[PDB]
Amino acid sequence: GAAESSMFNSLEKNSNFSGPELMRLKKRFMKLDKDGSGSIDKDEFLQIPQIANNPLAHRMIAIFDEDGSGTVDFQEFVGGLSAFSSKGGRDEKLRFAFKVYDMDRDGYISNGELYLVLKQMVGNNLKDQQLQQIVDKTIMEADKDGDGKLSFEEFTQMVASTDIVKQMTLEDLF
Amino acid sequence: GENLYFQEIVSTTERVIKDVQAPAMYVPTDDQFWSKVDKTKPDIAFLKNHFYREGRLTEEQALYILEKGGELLRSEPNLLEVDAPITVCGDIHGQYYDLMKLFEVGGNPADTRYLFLGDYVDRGYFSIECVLYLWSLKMWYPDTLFLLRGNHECRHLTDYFTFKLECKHKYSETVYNACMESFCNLPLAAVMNKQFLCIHGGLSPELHTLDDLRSINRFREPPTQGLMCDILWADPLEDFGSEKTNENFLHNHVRGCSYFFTYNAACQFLERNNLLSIIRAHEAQDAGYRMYRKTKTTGFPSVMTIFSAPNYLDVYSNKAAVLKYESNVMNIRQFNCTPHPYWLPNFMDVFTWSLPFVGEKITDMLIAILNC
Amino acid sequence: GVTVENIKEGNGVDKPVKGDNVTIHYVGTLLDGSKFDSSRDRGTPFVCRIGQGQVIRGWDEGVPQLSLGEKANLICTPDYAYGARGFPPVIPPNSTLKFEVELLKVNSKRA
Ligand SMILES: C=CC[C@@H]1/C=C(\C)C[C@H](C)C[C@H](OC)[C@H]2O[C@@](O)(C(=O)C(=O)N3CCCC[C@H]3C(=O)O[C@H](/C(C)=C/[C@@H]3CC[C@@H](O)[C@H](OC)C3)[C@H](C)[C@@H](O)CC1=O)[C@H](C)C[C@@H]2OC
Ligand SMILES: [Ca+2]
Ligand SMILES: [Ca+2]
Ligand SMILES: [Ca+2]
Ligand SMILES: [Ca+2]
Ligand SMILES: [Fe+3]
Ligand SMILES: [Zn+2]
Repeated sequence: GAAESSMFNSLEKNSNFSGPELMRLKKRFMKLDKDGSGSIDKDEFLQIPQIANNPLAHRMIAIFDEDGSGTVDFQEFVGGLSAFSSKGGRDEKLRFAFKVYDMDRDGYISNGELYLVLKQMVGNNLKDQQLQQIVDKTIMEADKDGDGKLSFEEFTQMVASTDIVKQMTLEDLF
Repeated sequence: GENLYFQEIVSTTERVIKDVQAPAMYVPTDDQFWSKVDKTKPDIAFLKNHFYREGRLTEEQALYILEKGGELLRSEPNLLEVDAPITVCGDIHGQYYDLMKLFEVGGNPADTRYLFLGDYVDRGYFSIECVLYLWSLKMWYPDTLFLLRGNHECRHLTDYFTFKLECKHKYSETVYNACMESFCNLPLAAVMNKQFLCIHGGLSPELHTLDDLRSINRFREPPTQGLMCDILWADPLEDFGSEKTNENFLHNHVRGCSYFFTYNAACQFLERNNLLSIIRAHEAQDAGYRMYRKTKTTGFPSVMTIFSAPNYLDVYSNKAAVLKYESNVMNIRQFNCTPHPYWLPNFMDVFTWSLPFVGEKITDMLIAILNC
Repeated sequence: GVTVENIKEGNGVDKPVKGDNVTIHYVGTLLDGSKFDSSRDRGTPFVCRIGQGQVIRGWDEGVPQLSLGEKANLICTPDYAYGARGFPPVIPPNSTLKFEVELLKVNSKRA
């Protein structure tokens, strides 16, 4: 099929996967797409077990939707998984973490963005005043151009101590 | 362009919780730092609020405070001879915002004479503020404010606990090494009104007369054992006054070093050196202070413990205390804690704190997708 | 893997099970007694769904051994805490943790 052939060789060049792996991803991709619509809906995602009771479910789906159509097609499904490849680069894994706190996808992390994302994960275990304070100090220490917002470079120069490669990798998968 | 509003609504484009003050983003200028009355000393009125708002100084500014205070402490002898009236304070342990209520309870340093027994750092996450404040205070009142050395004013415990991490975080290691060399100039003891020996820890089997304190070379780090160690580490025995042993000293298996001293040990020291009591700190008291057994010769408590850190470690929920002493009357005032801003454990920024949970849960879902 | 030392008695009737929502105040100390974190620092008890992998194995197996209102000492070996990796800035590798916990609430039943 000339149609599917163009999307296949394209993903084989951009993704950190190989041809044989992309066939297995297409298998599970169709295993979730229960209505055969060629994409995955939010109700189709939350239909999985571990995904439903997960505080980062809505964040993961949003990052996968690179265009923002409420659906995850195969090109997006492969793009989101490529960052977690054992053969994947360090910069690729850091960008997925950055997008977790960048809700509006404007390339910067703001005071409100940081507070809202954390409060969702934290809950009531931190007082609202306590989370706002630790967000205030985190930004001012990471900001170096006085914009009051955190760019990707300022985010990397702060999580350098953290080993994200171990956090953001699957290895045995695929 | 994407613009998100969350439901009374709020957007990501502004601070969500507004009632909480934001930190001091800007290091002070030369007009703010230097006093208008004396050009060689910092402005206490500015520093107090600047540190209250979680502000920070230049590296040059912090170093000047530690070196100019260190020159004052070095000139002072090992054994101070302070005079009444005076306010004696216990441990503060990096609790800067309680140090503010301490000075309201004890008195304004311009009108009052102070004696701190050390332990200004560690545990609390505002330790460099207490130091840079009190060191600045020493510059303004070197004849009326006296600071002593606790077991935490060294390289040993600051590296083992939180103070070395704080200096590395809020300033630099150059400040830390400047802070440690400044601590070595702190006097070790004090004789208040020719009646009370004032130390941090307690007595020692090498401490016999006050002349033994005068012979110490205090310009080093506290050793593993000996006089200079036990001065900062010794505790009274648990059953003090009610002891079941005729021993004068016993090994301190609680601290791991130095000794316990007993009632008979304290009384012998007071009787040989014509002293009325021993005023020390070290041990956190749930009531802020503690009176030990009265001497058989004078009826005055042999040892007094004074603790000035309220709600120690934010879990103890204890009281603090200061010793407002005059010869006619001895008044021990107690105060309660004051809210302080929140810090994650070990000064963690938000991302180091949250990424492991993100890296786990995001990974949990990806694995669940690969096994449908 | 985890040992439960009783400080104060509980009611001995209301014990958490897998799926229950517990509310616990705690204070975490290393073997050397130096504290690393405490919910009492934040003046708010810690809540979680016990027995579902949401917290470390020392908690997911020790909280069921408690009763409502009981003060306890959860002493977790590294294999039941954070392991040979530890927490990068807080919990050193191969650390044995001690959580002094107080089961304030199970589900919605207050103590
Ligand atoms: C902002 C989002 C993060 C989110 C943070 C909160 C909800 C605030 C909450 C009070 C955590 C504290 O924040 C001040 C702080 O509490 C500690 O100090 C602590 O006393 C501790 O040991 N606790 C907390 C009380 C329950 C037991 C244990 C825990 O199970 O903690 C859990 C934990 C870290 C599990 C890791 C996850 C990574 C795996 O790799 C690892 O597997 C080995 C196990 C916590 C509850 C996570 O489920 C949820 C989070 O992490 C940790 C020393 C470090 C931790 O900061 C993270
Ligand atoms: Ca679909
Ligand atoms: Ca799409
Ligand atoms: Ca943004
Ligand atoms: Ca910036
Ligand atoms: Fe102390
Ligand atoms: Zn001490």
